Amino acid sequence: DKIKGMFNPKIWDKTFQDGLKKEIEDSQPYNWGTIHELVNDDLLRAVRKEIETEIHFTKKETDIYRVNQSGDLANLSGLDWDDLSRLPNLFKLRQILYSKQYRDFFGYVTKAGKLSGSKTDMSINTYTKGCHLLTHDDVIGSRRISFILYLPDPDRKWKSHYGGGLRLFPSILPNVPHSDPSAKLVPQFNQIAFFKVLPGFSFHDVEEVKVDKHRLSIQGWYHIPQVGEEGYIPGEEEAWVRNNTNVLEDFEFPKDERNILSFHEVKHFEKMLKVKLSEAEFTYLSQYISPEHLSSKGIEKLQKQFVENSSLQIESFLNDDKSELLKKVIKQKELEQECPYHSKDVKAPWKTAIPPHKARYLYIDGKEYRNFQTEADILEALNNNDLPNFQFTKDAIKIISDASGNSRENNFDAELALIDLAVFHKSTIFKKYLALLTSLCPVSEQILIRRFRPGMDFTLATKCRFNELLKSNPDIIDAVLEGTLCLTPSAGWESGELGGYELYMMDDSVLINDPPAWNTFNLVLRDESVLEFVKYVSWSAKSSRWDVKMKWDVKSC
Amino acid sequence: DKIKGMFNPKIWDKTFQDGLKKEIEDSQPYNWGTIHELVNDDLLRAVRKEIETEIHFTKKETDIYRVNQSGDLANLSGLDWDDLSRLPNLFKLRQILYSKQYRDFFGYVTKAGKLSGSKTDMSINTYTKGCHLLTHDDVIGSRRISFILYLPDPDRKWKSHYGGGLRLFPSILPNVPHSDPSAKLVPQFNQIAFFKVLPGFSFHDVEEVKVDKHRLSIQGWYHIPQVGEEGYIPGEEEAWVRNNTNVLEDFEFPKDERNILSFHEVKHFEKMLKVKLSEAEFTYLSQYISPEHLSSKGIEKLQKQFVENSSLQIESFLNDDKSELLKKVIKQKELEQECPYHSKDVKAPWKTAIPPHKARYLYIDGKEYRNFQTEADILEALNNNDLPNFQFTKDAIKIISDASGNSRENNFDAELALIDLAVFHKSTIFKKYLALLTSLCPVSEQILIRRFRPGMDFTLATKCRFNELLKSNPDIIDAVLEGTLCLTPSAGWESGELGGYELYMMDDSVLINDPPAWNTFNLVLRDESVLEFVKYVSWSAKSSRWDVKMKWDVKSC
Ligand SMILES: [Fe+3]
Ligand SMILES: [Fe+3]
Repeated sequence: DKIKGMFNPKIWDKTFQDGLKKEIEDSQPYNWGTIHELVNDDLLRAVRKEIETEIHFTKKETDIYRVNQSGDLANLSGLDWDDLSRLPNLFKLRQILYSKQYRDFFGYVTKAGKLSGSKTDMSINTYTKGCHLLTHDDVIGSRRISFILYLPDPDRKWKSHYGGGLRLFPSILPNVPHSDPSAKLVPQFNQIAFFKVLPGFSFHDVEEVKVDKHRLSIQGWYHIPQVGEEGYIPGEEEAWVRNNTNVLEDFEFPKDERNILSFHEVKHFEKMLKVKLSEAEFTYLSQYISPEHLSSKGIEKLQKQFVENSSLQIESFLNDDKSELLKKVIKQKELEQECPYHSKDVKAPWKTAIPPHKARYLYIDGKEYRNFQTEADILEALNNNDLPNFQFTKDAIKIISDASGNSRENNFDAELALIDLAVFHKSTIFKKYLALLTSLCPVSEQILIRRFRPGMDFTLATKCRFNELLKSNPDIIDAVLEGTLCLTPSAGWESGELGGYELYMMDDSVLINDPPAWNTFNLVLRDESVLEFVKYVSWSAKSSRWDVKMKWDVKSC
Repeated sequence: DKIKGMFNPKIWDKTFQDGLKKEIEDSQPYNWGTIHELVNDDLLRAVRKEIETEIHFTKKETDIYRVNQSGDLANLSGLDWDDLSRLPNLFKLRQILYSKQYRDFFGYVTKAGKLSGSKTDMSINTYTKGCHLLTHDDVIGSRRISFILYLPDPDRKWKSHYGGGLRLFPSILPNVPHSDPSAKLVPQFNQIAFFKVLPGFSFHDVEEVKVDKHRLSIQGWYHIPQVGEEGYIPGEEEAWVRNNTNVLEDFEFPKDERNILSFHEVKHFEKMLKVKLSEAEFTYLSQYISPEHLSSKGIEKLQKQFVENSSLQIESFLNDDKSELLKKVIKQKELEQECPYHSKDVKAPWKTAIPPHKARYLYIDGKEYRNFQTEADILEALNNNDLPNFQFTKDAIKIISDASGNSRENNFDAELALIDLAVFHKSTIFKKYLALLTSLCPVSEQILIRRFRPGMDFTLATKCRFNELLKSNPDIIDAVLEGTLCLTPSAGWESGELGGYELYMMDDSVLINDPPAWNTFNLVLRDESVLEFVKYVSWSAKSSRWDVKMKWDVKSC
């Protein structure tokens, strides 16, 4: 048998098979399996040599991943699944993996039933330093089993600290994964990991490769049987596909929600734009803002940049005094304090953005403390909505910090200064200044303080959300005005490609691509078709990306 | 001289006159004066006898006052200023007070200039137990000097504890009086008090008569000179009147402002009314509400009462458990704790409603602590608007109460239980129940806890305020839905006429007239033309009026 002999003889053993089936039944957080030394060692070694010689990999980055890919449409990589002339051992490998013998074994052990022999579906990738793939579930088309076979250097151990682990996520409830994974596989040469695609449950990611090493892998799927094949059921594939395509936005936090401003605030903006800030007001603004941006010609420049670009990208936004305070407290927190790296360890005043197939980061919203570990925790928040109060948040912090005891390890100097900044941007006078720059009258606000931790945190490309309560107001612009004050004290972002960049783009469609920097302020007027995200922050980053995020509904006045 | 001899000879003395003028210059909070034993003692005694015999007084109550009046249009009281046939001594009194001799003296001493001799303007009133007149400034028409001459029993001293004192208010800024008066006059027989009418400043009230005594007084005004009189200037009166008829609503607190609800909340209301509450939801509601109002026929009755009356007046609203908790903590606070009786003594979590010519009461709004003693205090609040957070307010209370030390004199058991109630009414599920009862979908909320102190607190007849931000939404009803949960544990309200009643009326125009009671819930859908106030609470009340005030914008769904 020229097929069975290309695999480890153990997999053909009935006792081993039942042993594997049981392992998979008993696995967590959802059913998955692994086999060590799957394939004939010579075969896989020759496949790896073929790949190194014949295939050229191109790095590709999106919001969701960074991967060295080989699946370019025109087959410039050297990989063509219709013509493996230069890769005969790879041909052999595909053949054995989709053989009847292997499919019967694999379908039995995973309890997946029958599998297509003809619908071969494989891709070849390498992960180098900084490469990663963010949380997803693999539920696409006729995919029934997901697999990865790993081909790192066959003569060295691939270690935990190298990263690139495969990580699996428990679920708070269907289609809502918990933020933190509960299992991680560190995979060696000739190891395969796999699982039955479970819509709503099979959430996994690839942990960033943290080290200067190349990790080659062959990824693939087994599909529902096609016409003419064993186990083929007419209608099954279509039934499956449509049944895998609302209520879920309830489980997202923080909410993309703005609170309306008081009458006092709005009439101050209206009055001004029916152009003039008093000297007392400039004095209040100069507490925080750089004099460059408060001068008459400075303001005039900003105003005209906004008319032209419908955006501002301001450098050295905050004055020297406040810039120095903030840099000192943020730097001190980064270098001398420990940072929570699991959502259960996050304490007041911080919250974890959830769910992880949409985003992950730490934020201060000014709301009552919230730590979402169960459906119950979430349902409770939804029954008892509260609104931000920064001064109370500030108060609470002082209680905790003062007993405790205000040491270099546990102080809240960063948080306190950041909240004072948030308070300044919450002030009536600041919003008057905003209206001055933009000729737009703010009618609502949401202010968030954000930390994007190295090796954890990210958002994905999304649109703004309007409130349908304000949709019928004809004065209200069909746009959300969005501010980002970046306070990232570390370097190497652009050169090391460390991620953490703020990206705005149209449905070159790129409006802004800004690596994190110190004391910049971006202002973007977003219509419905503008996408924004901040790229996943690499483990190699020397600090978190810290910023203050601001969102306003506006009318023209 | 038959006029000069009807007054105390001292007033004709130059030295006395300059002495009085100086007193008035040096008085506070604005210039005012008093003269003891003004009139010939026999004259005033005979005037008082005439009044008792000839004039019949009718009690009259509005939002602003309760006074025994004699100025009925048809002159049924016996008082007719055009025919004082039966009151010749009163005729004499009016004559002397508006004589040239007296006017010259009075105009000199008050620095008011010339005064009309012919435009006599006097009214006669008695204040009995519970009578009072709330804060006002007297700036009406051609009024130049305001005066009161007091005719209590000439042979007994009128004491402080009797009440009926004349009280004068300092100003936080023009037309914004401070909540608490800074001077009080206890007036005797034949005493006159007076002041130049000062638009924006001359704020005064009449302290409630706290005792079972009758206090007769003659009130009057000196007006700008009319045609043909000394000091007459053509155009002056009209210039004055028009120049005494916006920015001021900034100095009112609390704001008539509602915050918009989250998307999660609104879609729950929409979904339900596109009729059905789950058993888990009824279980949550039964934590607080009486089972009478949660049953299917109970609900059905409420629903139909609301369709008919556009209001509900529910008795025994809260269940026995919560009713008993609340009664115990409120009663305990009333009988064993001291209550702040000046706005400077009010502590967290309480705020004082201001300004006092619009309202006075204590409230819990869930916002950061605020105590308005200066313009600065107010300006600061307006530059830094915050939103309610009840849980943080609750947290802060525990800090203060626990050190401190949780005694019978200083505990916050009332406040804590009341806030828990406020939290329940802030819950998504309660608002679902509200929508069930009303077939209206709440889109915003404001919740306040109120205490109306005996002898201090009141509101005046006002309309609801819509937000013009939501005016263009066609789904949004042109009405404010308003709830009042009354938790007043004391009796005697209706029989003692102790005020504190909730009054709703059309521009019989009376919709609701409800004396305070225990555990009632009123619901009123107010259009623009519905007026509401709660009547000033008498010193004789055995407790404050305690309630929870709720306001929602609604759409029809
Ligand atoms: Fe995957
Ligand atoms: Fe008066």
